[PDB]
Amino acid sequence: KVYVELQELVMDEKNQELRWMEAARWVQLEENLGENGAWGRPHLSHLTFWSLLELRRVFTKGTVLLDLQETSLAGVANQLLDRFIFEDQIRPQDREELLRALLLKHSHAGELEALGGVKPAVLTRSGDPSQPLLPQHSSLETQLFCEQLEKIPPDSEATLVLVGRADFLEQPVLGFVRLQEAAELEAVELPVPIRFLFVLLGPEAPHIDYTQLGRAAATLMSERVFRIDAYMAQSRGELLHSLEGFLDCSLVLPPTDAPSEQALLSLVPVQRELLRRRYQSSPAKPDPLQQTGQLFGGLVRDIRRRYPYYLSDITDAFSPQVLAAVIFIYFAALSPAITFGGLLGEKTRNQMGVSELLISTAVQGILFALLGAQPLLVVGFSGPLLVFEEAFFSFCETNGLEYIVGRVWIGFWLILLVVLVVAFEGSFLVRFISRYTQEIFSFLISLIFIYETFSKLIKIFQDHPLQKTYNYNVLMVPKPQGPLPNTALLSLVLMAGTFFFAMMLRKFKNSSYFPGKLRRVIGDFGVPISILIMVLVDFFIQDTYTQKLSVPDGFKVSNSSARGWVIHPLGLRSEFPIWMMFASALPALLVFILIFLESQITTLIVSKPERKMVKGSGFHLDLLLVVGMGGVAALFGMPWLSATTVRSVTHANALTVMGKAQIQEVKEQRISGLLVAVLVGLSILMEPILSRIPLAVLFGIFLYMGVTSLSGIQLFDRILLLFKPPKYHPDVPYVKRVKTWRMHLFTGIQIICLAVLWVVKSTPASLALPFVLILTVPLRRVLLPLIFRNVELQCLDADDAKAT
Amino acid sequence: HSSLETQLFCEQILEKIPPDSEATLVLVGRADFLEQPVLGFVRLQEAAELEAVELPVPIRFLFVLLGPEAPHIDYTQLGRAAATLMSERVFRIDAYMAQSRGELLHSLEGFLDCSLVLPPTDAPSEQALLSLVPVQRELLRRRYQ
Amino acid sequence: ALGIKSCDFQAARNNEEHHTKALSSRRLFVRRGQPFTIILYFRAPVRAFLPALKKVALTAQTGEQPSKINRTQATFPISSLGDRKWWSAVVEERDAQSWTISVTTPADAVIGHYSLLLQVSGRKQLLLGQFTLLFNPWNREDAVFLKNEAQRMEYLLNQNGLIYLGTADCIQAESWDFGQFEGDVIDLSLRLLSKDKQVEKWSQPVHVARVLGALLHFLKEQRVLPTLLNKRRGSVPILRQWLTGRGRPVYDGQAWVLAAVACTVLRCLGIPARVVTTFASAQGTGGRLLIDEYYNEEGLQNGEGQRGRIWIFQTSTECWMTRPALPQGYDGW
Repeated sequence: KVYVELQELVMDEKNQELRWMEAARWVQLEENLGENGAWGRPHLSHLTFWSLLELRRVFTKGTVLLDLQETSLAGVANQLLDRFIFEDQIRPQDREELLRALLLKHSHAGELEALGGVKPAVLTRSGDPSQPLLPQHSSLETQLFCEQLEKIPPDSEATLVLVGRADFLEQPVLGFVRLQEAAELEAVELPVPIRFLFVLLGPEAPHIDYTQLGRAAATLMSERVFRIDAYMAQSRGELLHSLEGFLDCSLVLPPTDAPSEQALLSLVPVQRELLRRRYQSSPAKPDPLQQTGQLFGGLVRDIRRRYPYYLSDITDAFSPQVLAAVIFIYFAALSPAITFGGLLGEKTRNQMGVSELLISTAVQGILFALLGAQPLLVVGFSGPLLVFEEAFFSFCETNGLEYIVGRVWIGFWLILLVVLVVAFEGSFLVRFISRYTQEIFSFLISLIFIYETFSKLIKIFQDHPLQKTYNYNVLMVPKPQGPLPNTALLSLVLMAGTFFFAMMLRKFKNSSYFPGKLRRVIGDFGVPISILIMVLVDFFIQDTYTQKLSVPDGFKVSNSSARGWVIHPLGLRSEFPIWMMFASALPALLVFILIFLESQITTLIVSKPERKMVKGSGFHLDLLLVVGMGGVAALFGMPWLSATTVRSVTHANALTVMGKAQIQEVKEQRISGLLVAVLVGLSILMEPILSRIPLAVLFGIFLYMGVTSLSGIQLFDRILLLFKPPKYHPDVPYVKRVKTWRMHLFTGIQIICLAVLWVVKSTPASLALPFVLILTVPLRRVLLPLIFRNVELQCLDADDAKAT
Repeated sequence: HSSLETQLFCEQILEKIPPDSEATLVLVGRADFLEQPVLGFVRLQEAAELEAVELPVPIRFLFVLLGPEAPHIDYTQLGRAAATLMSERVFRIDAYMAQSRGELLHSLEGFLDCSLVLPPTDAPSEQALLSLVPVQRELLRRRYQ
Repeated sequence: ALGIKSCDFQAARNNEEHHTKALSSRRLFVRRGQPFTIILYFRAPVRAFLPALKKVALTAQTGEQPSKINRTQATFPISSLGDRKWWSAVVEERDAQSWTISVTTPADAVIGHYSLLLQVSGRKQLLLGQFTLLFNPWNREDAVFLKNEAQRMEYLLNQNGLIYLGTADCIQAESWDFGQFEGDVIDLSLRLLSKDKQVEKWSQPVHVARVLGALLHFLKEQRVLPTLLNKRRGSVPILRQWLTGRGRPVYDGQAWVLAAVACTVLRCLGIPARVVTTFASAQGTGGRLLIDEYYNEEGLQNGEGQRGRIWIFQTSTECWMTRPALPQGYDGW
């Protein structure tokens, strides 16, 4: 290799003395000197067209001093000016001014901070550096690489480029000097001998940037082929020949308004061929759902996909939007936990109640957030799971089997199934759940959520109906035994007010009022603000009774006479039968199918590409963690939890940042779910806070979640198109490439599936919902092509909302 | 000998054209009876569907480059340069509004002052080319503002 | 099932038919009262022609606030029952993917820049394109109708004029490029006319001639300077300099060019016009039939001149139209 130092003639600021100061340095790769006094990052040299067009012109009529007998800057300057005057490049009257300039103090950088910096200058006849008259251009290399020496071989010889402006010049001049013997000069502070000297002087003319000119000369000298030619050059003609091979193997990149990496990578054969031609004449030579077939291959790739991003999963949560999402999802997960815990308790004689569900939710959520590949999922208990439990508690009550002990085995068989599924990459089948099934499932689950939210208010109105007369002394413990005045109406008022405030603050987030930062802060906290407002409203009404949140007294079993914290795989009271240990596989198969479908479809929905999820999701890891945690939970009489669709979608929405209508980014991090699970576990400790929160406020929050979960569903959009004239349809691929009646038929087919699924839910065979939902996949991939064209299905059922 | 682009890209349209798009016909030829190379630049008053040269779109601009064999003059590469100049947005806008040759040469000097040369560098091709991305991005910061 | 792919306005053939080919072969320039043909292209084949015809309507608007009261906005269906003397449209030829539509405008239509919009039952308005509407010296029902084809060719289609200068006994004909068909002259004339806010009167050649004559005289007074300076390249550079301030100004020794500029703007708008030179014209009298000339005893004149002088010549613009608001018999020049 070799070292090359460029020094431009500049003025200091303290004494206004013109001098020489390094501007950049080359060891193959170019380093630049900033105004602060430090070196910029080393980079490949890029030259401007004008730099190269000027160099060639000055090199064509240049002054070469080959095998020159001198070993001093003064002597080299003397001989160079002598051969300049002999070639009539400069007038003899200018020899005094240029020799004075050439032998100034050559300041390296170590003195930049000692002085007051350097400014560009022009040596004038009087020897006075005036201010250049041409417009200035701050160095692009300084603006790009600088705003923020051991590599030199011992036997290498240095080259020093000196660029300076002198109004006393008819035209720019070039003097290229090769010493016969490499010598140390006072201009270069590094202990490397100098072999070549570039001297570029001239007046301030158009298109001549001397810094760029010196950069071009230094880059040419740093080029291996030109260096080898220069060591063996016996005339100016050979150096000129070597410069024509540099300009003939150069690649000029014209400006474009569409800068792209892929477009620029198409020039790889051009760059390689130009390098090959440059070295031809030289003596030298040039120096997630994919099925891998590997056991646990999907699991490892899911581990390798997300765990590299682990550091950002903690740092990216440092925003108040994350805290507002935590407050939102805390209630959105706690209230279903309490409701489902009370139900299962009542339906299972407190074998599994509120406390078991709270503890299981906390522990599983913590372990899933700390380990799962998609932290945005919320792990909780789902309606299907309450139904299967009652199915088993009945079956066990019929056949004299113990409940807790059988569910203990279902996990021992749940873990067996999920391990074999992860081993053989069974989670690769989720690639066949197109937007058809995803949106059917999500819309149906949202409708169920809204219907349950309204039915709870209906039940409240049934418990305390509107009467002319009431009994003013009605027992309140544990719950009011008779109807009470003002209860149903206040519950409706609180629910409607919470929903209205949440929707108004959601509008205010996108509104044009208030400063943008404060407005976005208040909009992010819309749900906490609505909850606080309505909680205060109910608090200041002391007389009227409204049902509040109820949490257990402590972290104890719900029935202390039924079971302990652990359940014996062989029996608590009676010897557990051997056949039920083997017969538990089929209920375990049904549970695995339920949890698998729920969690995988939820992961598909929350990780659509259009939501700007750039961190990846692991289908194999999340399924393994969820089902394994559910199976382990059983050994302790605790429920199996799954990625619930509504809670996970709400969590993802609360962590999504909106641009100037357009999804910008998602706060993909682990802190929010971890804090949600921790607070759900600590709910027993914070009873005084929870005891003052009415259920009606949380009903309004539930309605808000249900109506806001319908945003990204294209099925919901196409249902709205049933009630719009085919003129106001928006310009989307499924509208402008499909006939309107074809699109309405396609939507009506999905509406048939929604009705079929909804009827099944309201039947005793509501555990068959996963299989009927799976039956949509043959409908989409088999029956629909029989009545639709390929372009129609591509527009209507698209992976990422693309126009085929 | 073959052109470099043919040997690098060719050994192994109407849908992509926008609707209000006009054409530039760059004509390149070698004539040994000319003393010097000549450039003829024509902007039509209105776009025209020339019967002699059928194009997908209407022609507004003609580049005529003729001359003898000379050193450093590959007429194919000169036509490539003229076409690349016409494909650039700023020069094309200046060419639609130009009223003299001087304005067209002031647009061509701006294009060359925003043009970047990569010298032969022994770095691997991918890194050497991708290093041009920030340099081009900074160089074209003001050109398209 | 009636989505439009594109609309071909057929500017070359229509402009040839409407004596507008010198203006452009790409922009549609049409003369009022004469049919012009457009081709409508559908994305998909049209199954049943008659219901599709019932489902479409066309709209023509001019100006910034088009309204039916101003006659600046017209809505008409596409049918053989349309009024050919008014705005109308009929499908003359059709194939499964295209309709060839002949569109008419009234002979008393408001001139200027128009937009053609298509309304397809149960859809939003779709812009088919732009066209410019001019006066029609070739339609018998137009106010600017000219009997002779030769007079039409001389007073509207010829850009090569002759302004007669000199004295009565020594008339020197100066070649003049009227250039009414220059690309920007129609746009400049319509922009100047837009300074008049009675857009409903733009159907009347008399009103249009009077507004442009007054505006051009005002511009001549504003832009002509007191005294190469006398080198002239026709009316178009003068009009460009008068409207934009850019170019070589005209000096007071050639103030007679106002007639030629007015002739150019009238002819570009479709109003037949000629430049007339009157030699020995007594200007500045206010209707008085007397001129006082004052000479000293040497037979020479001392001062700069009187207000009422006999000019060596004076140029004037004459224009061809009927005079509906005048007593009968004043049609013509």
